[PDB]
Amino acid sequence: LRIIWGTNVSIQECTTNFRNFLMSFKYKFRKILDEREEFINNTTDEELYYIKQLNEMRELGTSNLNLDARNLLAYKQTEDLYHQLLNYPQEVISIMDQTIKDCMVSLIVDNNLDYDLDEIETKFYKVRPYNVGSCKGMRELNPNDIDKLINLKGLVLRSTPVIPDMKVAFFKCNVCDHTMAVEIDRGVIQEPARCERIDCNEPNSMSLIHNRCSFADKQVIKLQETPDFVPDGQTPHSISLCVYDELVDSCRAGDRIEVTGTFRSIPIRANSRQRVLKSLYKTYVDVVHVKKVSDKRLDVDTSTIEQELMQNKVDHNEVEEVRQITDQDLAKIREVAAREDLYSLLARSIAPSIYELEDVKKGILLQLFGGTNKTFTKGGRYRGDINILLCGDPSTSKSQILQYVHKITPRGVYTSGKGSSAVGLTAYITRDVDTKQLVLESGALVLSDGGVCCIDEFDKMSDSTRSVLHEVMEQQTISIAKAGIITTLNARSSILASANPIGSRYNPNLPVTENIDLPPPLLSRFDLVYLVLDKVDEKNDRELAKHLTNLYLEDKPEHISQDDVLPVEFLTMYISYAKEHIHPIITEAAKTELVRAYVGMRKKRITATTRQLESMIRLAEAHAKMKLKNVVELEDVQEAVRLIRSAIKDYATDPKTGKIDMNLVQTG
Amino acid sequence: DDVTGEKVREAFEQFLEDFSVQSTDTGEVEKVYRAQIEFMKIYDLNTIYIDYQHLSMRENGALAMAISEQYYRFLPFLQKGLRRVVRKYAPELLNTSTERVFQISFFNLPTVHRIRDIRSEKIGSLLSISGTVTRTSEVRPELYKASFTCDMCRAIVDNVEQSFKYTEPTFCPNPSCENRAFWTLNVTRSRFLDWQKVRIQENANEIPTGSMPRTLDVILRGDSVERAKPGDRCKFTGVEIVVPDVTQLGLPGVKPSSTLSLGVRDLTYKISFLACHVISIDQEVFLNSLS
Amino acid sequence: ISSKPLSVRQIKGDFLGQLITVRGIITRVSDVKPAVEVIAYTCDQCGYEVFQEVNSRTFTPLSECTSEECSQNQTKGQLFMSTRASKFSAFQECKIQELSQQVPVGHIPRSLNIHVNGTLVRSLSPGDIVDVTGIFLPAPYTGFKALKAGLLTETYLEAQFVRQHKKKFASFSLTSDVEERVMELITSGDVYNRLAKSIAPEIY
Ligand SMILES: Nc1ncnc2c1ncn2[C@@H]1O[C@H](COP(=O)(O)OP(=O)(O)O)[C@@H](O)[C@H]1O
Ligand code: BEF
Ligand SMILES: [Mg+2]
Ligand SMILES: [Zn+2]
Ligand SMILES: [Zn+2]
Ligand SMILES: [Zn+2]
Repeated sequence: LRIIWGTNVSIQECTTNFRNFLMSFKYKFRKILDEREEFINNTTDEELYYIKQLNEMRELGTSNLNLDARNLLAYKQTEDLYHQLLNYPQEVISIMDQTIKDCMVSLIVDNNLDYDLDEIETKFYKVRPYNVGSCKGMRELNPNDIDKLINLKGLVLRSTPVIPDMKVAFFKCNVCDHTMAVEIDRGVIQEPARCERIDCNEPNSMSLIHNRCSFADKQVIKLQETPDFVPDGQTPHSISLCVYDELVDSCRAGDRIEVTGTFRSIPIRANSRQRVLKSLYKTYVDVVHVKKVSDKRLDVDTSTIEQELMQNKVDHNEVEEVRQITDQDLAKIREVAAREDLYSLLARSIAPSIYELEDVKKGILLQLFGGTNKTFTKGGRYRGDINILLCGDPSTSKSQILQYVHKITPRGVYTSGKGSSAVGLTAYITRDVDTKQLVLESGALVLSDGGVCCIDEFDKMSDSTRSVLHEVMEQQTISIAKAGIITTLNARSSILASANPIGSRYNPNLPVTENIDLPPPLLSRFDLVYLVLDKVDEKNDRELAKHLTNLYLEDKPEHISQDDVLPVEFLTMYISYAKEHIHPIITEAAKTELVRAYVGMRKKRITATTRQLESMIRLAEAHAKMKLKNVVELEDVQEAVRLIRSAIKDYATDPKTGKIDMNLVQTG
Repeated sequence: DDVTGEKVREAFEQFLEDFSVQSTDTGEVEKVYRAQIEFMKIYDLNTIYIDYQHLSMRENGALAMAISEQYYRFLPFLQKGLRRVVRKYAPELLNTSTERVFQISFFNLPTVHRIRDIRSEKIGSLLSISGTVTRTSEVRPELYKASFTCDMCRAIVDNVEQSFKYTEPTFCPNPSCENRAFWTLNVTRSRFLDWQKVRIQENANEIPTGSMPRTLDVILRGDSVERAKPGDRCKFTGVEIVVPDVTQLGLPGVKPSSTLSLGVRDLTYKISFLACHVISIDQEVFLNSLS
Repeated sequence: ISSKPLSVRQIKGDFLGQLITVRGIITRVSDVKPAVEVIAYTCDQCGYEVFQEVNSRTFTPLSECTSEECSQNQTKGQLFMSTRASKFSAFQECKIQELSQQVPVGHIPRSLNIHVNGTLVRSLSPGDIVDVTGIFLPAPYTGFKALKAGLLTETYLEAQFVRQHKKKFASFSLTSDVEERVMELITSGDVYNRLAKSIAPEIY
């Protein structure tokens, strides 16, 4: 009994059950629930999970406890707390906050720590649950699902500037100079007619002083839905997220996130009709937890958010911006790097379904790693992005490779030729429905900052649209000067492009340049240009057909590959760690090899320029990072040169004519 | 009344009055502040340069912390303290020849916070913000001290200082009125302050990855107006202030409100910045500037 | 009369208030949004829940607790809205359109608004050819006031039952009756060639 009216929540029972769950939670219970008995490790499953976590939380001083919903589900006695929290997030979350405060006080007191208890007493401990069920989509939320904790995930299109939120207002009777303090209750701060004390009683005695009042931070984030399942004929939707407190500025635009919050509906006011509300309520989603890091994708680049990390530390947002690396996982990384065929294994673990495109898969991996992001402290900078072009015959799996890269990369945008425009990329101006005032948004290139922008059907794209590519292509920034906006935007985006040679099929008769059909300025910027060729080879075609047919044997097939491939989670761990810790440097022998290769190359087919030298440098840097080395060696430069030679099929190309002999163009 | 405000005001007066430090190797121990009072009196200037480190060294920084954390309430107290200091020492420049509105422009603060780093907790505090000047307004007069003519018991009464919101005198030259019908301003007797609203962009180097340059509107008053150049990197020192916003009514989330007969006011605001010190980040002139 | 499906043009002002069936194509369907039927306010001073019915596109909140005590006693209770306690309903403003067969010679199709409410939401999608049966109710005029001459009424159709002319593929259940019609097709033999020749028999 004693339950809150309108809810099944009872404070005593909920507090007791949550305390029991906190004290007596073993991760082996979750592993049993998740059918992980084969994967159980009682070397760490028997220890108290949330007790140790709260000990760490006390030691560090963090004020936020990230609670997992399925953790509550697994423990039998607190199973009902799962449904109670899902249906009544507000009261239940407040109850959990109080329970965490009490249990933390008990833990500190029992261990008899010497430091004063009141110093840490005054601090609001907030619980941030997540992973509350499946996505369910968003258009399916009936109005009976108001104020229920839900799971949403999607791209972050735009974010509003921080908006102050008055919680405590300060009035002052001007004659009596008496300050006033009124709190907020459901969004209203009552105006007192008379004074709080008995000094004077007047009808209009006090005046509001806004600056004296207390303001909290609120930011509105526009998220675009990406549900797993979408009903037929439905365009992508858009829901307005609202964040508070430390979560302000946590999420940048273009971040594929997974947000948990409370569904909310609010009456809306008629235009210039004072205090008349439309019956149709407007729905928005609150925010309690944000899961930026995902194991299906690479981690966000540390270099791009390095400046924002200090501001986050100041805010203490406690959002997991970058996934942490476990020690045994680091040992596994080291042993995998110790493998002899590290290069082939990593290459083939990228897009496992694709068959016999090893040179292309390689280049993709070297792009995924990237060169050293050197910082010229005198002025200027060099970024280690590598751009790849795939001009090839039809049905060679190029679009599939682009799709896989787009899935893997943290912040990537897929684009296809005529579906793009110059203003469509970069940045533009638009009008929001809610503010009804002009704002600035981000195009595909800006949203691809710190990632890969998979540009499909390159050749079909207009010459006008391709013009803006040069700026971000060379110096990795875009500087727009248009109506109302004059600034520079850093778009450190590595462009991946797929194109069909003009004629849709490679012409052996015409040279490589004429088949590719791109201007020399744009063509030279591409570090690697892959001439994927579909040749009628009986053995290769038989093998490809056998692989594709074996893909059709069973409903949910495991991939049919002779050789073992890394898990995508482990590959993401490896790539993230290699990118963010290791920053290789060049050596004298590598320098001599680079100079010799550049000289020999520059001796019709495209003429190598200094951009070719920079591509060789960046490829050598990328290869150094792949092996986990902190320096690059001459064999890596030779490998980069070999990759450049193989991408354009230099061996099969005629030396001076530029035509390709079809007898020698055969591949594996 | 507030005891803490008056106590901090008199502590500021005392600290200014007894400010002492060695001046380099020459000039011995020079009361730089007290001497600069008459130095600026020579030209009858309107600015008093309060270097932060001076206020920070004394009282183990407690005075500086009090001023920075709650500048908005303390500022009138500091104005009264400065007037009293002028009264005690160097009273020859107080009159305009009513009284010159002396400007206390702080500078040499510890850190400069970016536009993106503006936070809702630090409003009402003192800080420095660095941005690019993109749009500037005209030098429009702003009503600071006003003269009001009472519709009833008609006369002219000045010294009804203007607040942030409109204010009119409840007391009348003829007390039998006690009515505030049509208190009318006049051009010749009201007092005004120079005003300017400058729009600033976030600097290119500090732009977050994959984000647009967030902008801000900065108010310039007094002798600091008409100092910035469009496209010139500048730093602004002052206090964060909130201004009413009529646009964010349809945004999601609950809204602040009041009840007093509905007696309800829709309460929304947007954060701006009131600035005091702004700086830009014949061959004889250039030679003179040259060391 | 409800049996006969009517084109949009035949929905005159005579049929207002009745139960009618309109046959046509669906062009625009809005998202499901919560519509207020009764809004619930909480007055903590007197501990009463007061419910204001809403029966229009707009409404107005309250300021004084209209319950017996606050209106009667000198106590003036402040009342606050409660979304969870209030009543909502899934609402969708669809828009049906006239078919090409129903349009007379030389005219162009005209549309009629449908207010789908309750559990019937998400039963209509754009491009569907349906016979929606509903109540032809009037609404107060919503256009410009100058064009108003008398108590003009805008009209809509509150949907009650939806019948799809062409059933969706994703909505197939092998119910015993569908099972029998289907196995009868199987027993016909040569289902592939019979189905192939079946489409467009007029083509040789
Ligand atoms: N070498 C290959 N390895 C794997 N799948 C391939 C290969 N070549 C063709 N395919 C398959 O054939 C189709 C062609 O891929 P797609 O990317 O659509 O072609 P395109 O290169 O013209 O864009 C895909 O379904 C792909 O899986
Ligand atoms: F025919 Be493919 F899309 F290059
Ligand atoms: Mg393709
Ligand atoms: Zn008073
Ligand atoms: Zn008067
Ligand atoms: Zn009441």
